[PDB]
Amino acid sequence: RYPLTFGWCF
Amino acid sequence: MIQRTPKIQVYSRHPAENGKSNFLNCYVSGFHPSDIEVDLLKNGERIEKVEHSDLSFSKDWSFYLLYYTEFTPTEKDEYACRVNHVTLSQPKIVKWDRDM
Amino acid sequence: KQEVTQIPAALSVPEGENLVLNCSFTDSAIYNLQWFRQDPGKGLTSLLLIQSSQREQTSGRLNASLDKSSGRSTLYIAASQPGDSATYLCAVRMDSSYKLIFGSGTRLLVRPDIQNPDPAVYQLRDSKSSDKSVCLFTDFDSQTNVSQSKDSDVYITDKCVLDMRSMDFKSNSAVAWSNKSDFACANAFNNSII
Amino acid sequence: GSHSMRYFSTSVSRPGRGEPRFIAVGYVDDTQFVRFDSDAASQRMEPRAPWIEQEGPEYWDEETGKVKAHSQTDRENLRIALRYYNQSEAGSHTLQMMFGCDVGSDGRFLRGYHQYAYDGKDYIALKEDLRSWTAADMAAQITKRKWEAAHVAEQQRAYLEGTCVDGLRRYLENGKETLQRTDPPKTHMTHHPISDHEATLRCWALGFYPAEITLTWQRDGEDQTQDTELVETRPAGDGTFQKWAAVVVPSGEEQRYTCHVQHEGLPKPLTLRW
Amino acid sequence: TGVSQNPRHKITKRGQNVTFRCDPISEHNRLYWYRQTLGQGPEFLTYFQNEAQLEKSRLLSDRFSAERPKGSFSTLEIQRTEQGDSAMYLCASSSWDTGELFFGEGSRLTVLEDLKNVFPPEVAVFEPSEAEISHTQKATLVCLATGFYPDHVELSWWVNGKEVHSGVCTDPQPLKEQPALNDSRYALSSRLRVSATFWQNPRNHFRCQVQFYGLSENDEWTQDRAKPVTQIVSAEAWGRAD
Repeated sequence: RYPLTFGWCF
Repeated sequence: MIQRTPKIQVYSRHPAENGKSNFLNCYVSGFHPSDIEVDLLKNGERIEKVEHSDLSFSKDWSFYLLYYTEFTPTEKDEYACRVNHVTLSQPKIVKWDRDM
Repeated sequence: KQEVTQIPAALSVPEGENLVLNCSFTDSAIYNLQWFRQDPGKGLTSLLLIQSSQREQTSGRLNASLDKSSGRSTLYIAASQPGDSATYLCAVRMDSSYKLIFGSGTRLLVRPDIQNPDPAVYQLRDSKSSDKSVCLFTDFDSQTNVSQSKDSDVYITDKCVLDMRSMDFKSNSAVAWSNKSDFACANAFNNSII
Repeated sequence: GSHSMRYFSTSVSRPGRGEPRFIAVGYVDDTQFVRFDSDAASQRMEPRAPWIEQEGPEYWDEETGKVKAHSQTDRENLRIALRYYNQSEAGSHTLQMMFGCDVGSDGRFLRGYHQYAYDGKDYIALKEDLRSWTAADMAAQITKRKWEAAHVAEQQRAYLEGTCVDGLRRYLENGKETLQRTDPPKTHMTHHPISDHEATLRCWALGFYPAEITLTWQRDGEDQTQDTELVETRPAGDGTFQKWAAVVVPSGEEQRYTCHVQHEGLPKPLTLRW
Repeated sequence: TGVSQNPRHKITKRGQNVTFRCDPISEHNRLYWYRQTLGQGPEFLTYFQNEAQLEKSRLLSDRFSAERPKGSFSTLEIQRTEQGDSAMYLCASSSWDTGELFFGEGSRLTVLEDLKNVFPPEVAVFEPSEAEISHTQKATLVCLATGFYPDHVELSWWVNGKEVHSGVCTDPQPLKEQPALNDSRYALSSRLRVSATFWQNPRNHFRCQVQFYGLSENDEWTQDRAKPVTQIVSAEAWGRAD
């Protein structure tokens, strides 16, 4: 199950 | 910008047996960046039906790929990998060694 | 097959009551939850967001709790004011998707506490024509309900609350009118009781 | 024993020739189970192990949409990186990410991971406590502060301790026949000249799963690293692994040496002599 | 500041194409489209991360398409509108870290079979009763908007050139003037209550404003009556010591 990407912004 | 040179192993999936169909593997690893040229050779000629694993990497972020092809070994035919990379001034050619 | 249900569908309460707005979902693999407020004809105002990790969240008189195992979320509204009157929407994001999935909402009405009820009907004349007039039913307590019209030529609106803020004064009213010549405001509202 | 789930992603920018190429792969322990390639025709997350084939059409849509979102996230992260390091819009760069979780035999959460690399170098990494960050340079320090201020770690820890664990646990059951299989190494030995004085002994371990293996040489019951060569464990291609260990020995003194093979697929370790 | 949607109202004829626009919150990462019908919850249409349209509802009509060509602003197009398209179209955007959705005002679509019955309101303002003033010392004005067919109206009160909310109360919904009819016109009332002394001052000016949404200026019109375009209609009154 892939994670969501909220909060992954450099 | 760190760049890393490819390490090569050339081998068969199952132990080699003249006349028995097998797989020819070239395992290339520890390189960076991911763009790489890998050919498999039969008596010095490029083999056309060649497939590779999905791009992955190791603990130190260096890449690895497994290039492979179906082959039936004989004791006359030579097999080799030719590997070319941006970190190399000239390609590495690694011959398959049955008895290694 | 995620189903978001909102409990209850609608809610009428006396002002100052502590309110429980429930939301439940059949699939507990939730990333986060979000509560919204909607006012008729208008869009959605964001009220509270609760992340998967968090258990509760508060903003003034609003507290939202979340229980992932239960598949349950409650919105508490403390000291409900007539101004809270709105549709309250529960929405969830799945771990598996970016979209929000909405409930149907809880329709909430918080009835004003009328301190000095003074039910009266009044006739109001047109500012431009002495001929035209409307009926005003005003100053009844919040428990008094106005009934819809059953006569084709007489129109009666639902009740509505005004708040004269500088005077801290809230009152109920409904409006009635006709073009008919046997018009009479007195019995135009003899169809509404406590 | 304990188990892992990892995902490895690679974005490579190519200015003037379209958008970054994004590749992601998923693993359970040593077995690869999914892949996505933004240059491939399907535009779908795809199965790479038989046990994941059980998953329904919605799982494939869900995973497809999430990996394509990552695709987008790293496309933007590359552009940011360029500005942080003040690099030119001309060159190709690589953004790599790794994340996943380990569980113990009980199925309980052991550890989580969430880390980035830019052009082969560490960029930022979630610390073991899953609450704080390690930046490798000045550029990465900007990102660290951004993430600390926004309390981004919480959402990451939530994934690692929940969704990740539930997924791994599920895959382990669905694929127990293989993922919880043990495959013992099949061993043998080769012998090669080298010179007038010495030969090389090569100890082979073949067809074993999982990759984890220990090969050691001994002379007269005493182990030796001194003239020892140990290759990288390598994939056979059928889901199993291969590895060898070699020593250089005086010619005629080969029987003085023994090779030892440890692997959780072995009742008791194996010992080989020429 | 927040999410901006245009047009806020659209009345169209079945078979016509409409376009809606959304301007998300600045540098918000994701933009979402939803659809909402009366007394129902918002239903998902489609979403974008940057300019990538990454998930669209599997029930989405062939006639519906969205795009967000630069990231930033998004476009939703409906081809050959049907009465079933009639709904509130909601745009939202979320931040990179939270995933909290923030919605616009909405774009409200009504698709009519044709435009024969589109009609602006008649507006009147009704003055406070002497008996209310005497009995309560407060003065209620009623505003009445009548005979408008599509139900898109916004009523506001103006007191000495300023919009007022204090003391205002408007029917939550317009009522059908002929409830048994499928194409009934509508009515809408509103009240504005002030103190008696405020009404007794003849300086004080009370304007009821009804913003009606109807035809575009470039929709064709062949009836004799004036083209029932989008327009403001008003009525007004002045205080007085009686």
